[PDB]
Amino acid sequence: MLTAEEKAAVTAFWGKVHVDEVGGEALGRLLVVYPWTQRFFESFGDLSTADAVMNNPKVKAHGKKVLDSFSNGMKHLDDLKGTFAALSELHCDKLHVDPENFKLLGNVLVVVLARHFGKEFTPVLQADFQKVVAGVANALAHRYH
Amino acid sequence: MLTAEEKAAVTAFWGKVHVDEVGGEALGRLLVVYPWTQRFFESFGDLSTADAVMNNPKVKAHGKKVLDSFSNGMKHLDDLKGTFAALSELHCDKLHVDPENFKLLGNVLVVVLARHFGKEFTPVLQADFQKVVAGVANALAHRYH
Amino acid sequence: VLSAADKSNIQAAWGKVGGHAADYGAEALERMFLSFPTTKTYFPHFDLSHGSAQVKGHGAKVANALTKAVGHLDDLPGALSELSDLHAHKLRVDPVNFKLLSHSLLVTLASHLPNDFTPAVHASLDKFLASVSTVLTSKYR
Amino acid sequence: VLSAADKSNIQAAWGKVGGHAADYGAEALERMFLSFPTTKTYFPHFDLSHGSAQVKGHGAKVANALTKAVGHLDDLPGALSELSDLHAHKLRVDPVNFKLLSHSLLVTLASHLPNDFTPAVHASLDKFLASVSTVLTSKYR
Ligand code: HEM
Ligand code: HEM
Ligand code: HEM
Ligand code: HEM
Repeated sequence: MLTAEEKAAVTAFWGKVHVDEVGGEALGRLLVVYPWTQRFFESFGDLSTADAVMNNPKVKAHGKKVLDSFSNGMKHLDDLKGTFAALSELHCDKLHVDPENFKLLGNVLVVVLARHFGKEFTPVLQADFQKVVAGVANALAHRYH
Repeated sequence: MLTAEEKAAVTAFWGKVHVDEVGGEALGRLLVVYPWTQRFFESFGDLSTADAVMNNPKVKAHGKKVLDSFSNGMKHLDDLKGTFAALSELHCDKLHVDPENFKLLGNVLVVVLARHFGKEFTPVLQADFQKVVAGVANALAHRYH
Repeated sequence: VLSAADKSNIQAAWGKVGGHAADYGAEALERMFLSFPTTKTYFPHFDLSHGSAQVKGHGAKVANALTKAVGHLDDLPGALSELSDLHAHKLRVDPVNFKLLSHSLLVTLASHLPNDFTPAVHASLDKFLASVSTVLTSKYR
Repeated sequence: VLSAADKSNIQAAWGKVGGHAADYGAEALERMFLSFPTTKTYFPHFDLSHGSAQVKGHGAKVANALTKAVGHLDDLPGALSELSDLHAHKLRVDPVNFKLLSHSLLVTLASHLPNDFTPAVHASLDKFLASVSTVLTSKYR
């Protein structure tokens, strides 16, 4: 639940983001830092080593698609539930991903953005993006409620 | 998410629960098993040991109220959010209780129901009440959303 | 770290299980599968209906590993050496599922042993299951 | 319980941090308070506005403790003895708030050490902070 101030600041920040560079890193770090997440990605091939995961072509393309869904979310901050309805069905009804991991990926994305944007990723702006990630993780988990 | 079938058995069973006893014990077990929860009850007097907590008259009086609210939720399984809106305000905006604790207290209530009713608190019935505690925990956490 | 202060509650409650370990293990598994459907997907080679001999037999294995853990409380990393690798490497069990099975186990024990399941013993069995779960998730590389 | 692999990743990262430790601790606290408003109720005696002297000073205290911890990775329970009592027994800090600060700390470190914050180093720092969190949440009533 962002204010109009927070919505404008976070949407302005997202437009600047080169998603291609960020997406694959975020999902790669997910597979590396929380290795149980690899359970859902066996069709993706080599996930043996950290460099295998970070440089895996399918990890990179999938990460970009993940960020594209954030980009859509960015346009519907007051209807994240509807925006992620089909994705909630996939993650909950078909994949049975425990919803704790929705927070984990959002959090990993925030860490990646900080690595890339440094002091420009200010405590306020990061706080704004945390409300976005909290909102997205909830909407994805809705099929569980 | 409670089906009509899930509603009716949960409702039939509930009539058996004395909520003087069950509410007091659940809130007491929350404070004993997860002692950080005691932060929120400075004013309740002595909470030093398992016996002092369980036999504390404020803990028993407050647990009665907690379970009175659950009894109210049980009457409104199709609208828990609206039912608990006042309690969400209080817990979230006034008291800033982390929502994870709402799940924890729900879980402890389930444990207490199992202890009190043994054989009758079947796997199927318990499964239904886990949907209810999930429902209550979410309704209470709504003001954070 | 599990505290030595907890050992007496643990060994006392778990001692009451006895010849029921396999029936209680099976019950706990069933309570897990019913309350928390996401857990079923780890077991697609199982029939998970009530009375299934797979849940019975598996419930026994879980219970029996807990029994061994209760007799090796000084060295749970060592006692659960092979289970650690299996759950964290081969099976890739999400850590949160250990909490869900742990809850299922406390529900089962509360139902069957209401007198032994005091507030203090409850707390000790919670720390015991949390320690067990830490060891079984400790080998993630 | 932490691996030698994790320990050397942690030691190298914090070594890079060096004399920036206190500044980064103050930063991590600000990011916690603004990202997670519930954590502010722990500090009602504080002016929590940007650049306040109390958040600055408390940031130095927290970083000092992490320097101490980084130096005792073989024995965190032993080294964080007084802080465990403070956080668990006296202050009754909710364990989820440790995850919240831990995340804030990682965001801060990533921000300042972008070249040295590899996936491997990220994972080791997460384990380190989870390990410290466990000790600080270990000695409740
Ligand atoms: C912030 C939370 C998340 C977001 C926004 C998100 C987004 C997405 C999107 C948009 C897709 C569809 C891509 C397509 O149509 O090709 C997808 C697919 C998928 N997601 Fe997620 N996801 C999240 C969390 C997770 C987590 C935590 C896991 C596993 C632990 C996971 C596992 C998967 C899998 C296995 C697929 C299908 C991949 C394939 O085979 O092509 N997701 N996700
Ligand atoms: C299922 C979850 C819960 C329910 C249904 C519930 C219900 C209630 C009720 C009925 C009251 C009394 C309000 C009134 O009538 O004036 C109350 C107040 C309160 N609640 Fe809860 N509660 C829940 C969870 C929690 C948790 C987990 C905590 C903290 C760990 C907490 C902390 C408090 C406190 C500190 C008060 C005010 C006590 C006082 O000083 O009088 N609640 N809640
Ligand atoms: C208290 C924690 C647990 C204990 C003591 C435990 C114990 C065991 C044991 C003794 C085995 C058999 C090992 C062998 O054949 O060598 C096993 C296998 C297995 N476990 Fe667990 N486990 C625990 C938690 C979990 C959880 C939470 C899950 C997932 C929800 C899980 C999923 C599995 C699966 C899928 C197998 C193999 C199934 C089969 O083919 O029979 N375990 N576990
Ligand atoms: C990385 C984990 C943490 C570390 C290393 C840490 C370290 C410290 C240190 C060194 C002190 C000062 C002790 C003294 O010199 O008397 C302190 C105090 C305190 N901490 Fe933490 N802490 C951590 C987590 C937390 C969390 C998550 C919270 C709550 C959100 C918290 C709340 C407090 C409070 C309220 C004080 C008292 C400050 C005062 O009264 O001035 N701590 N902590």
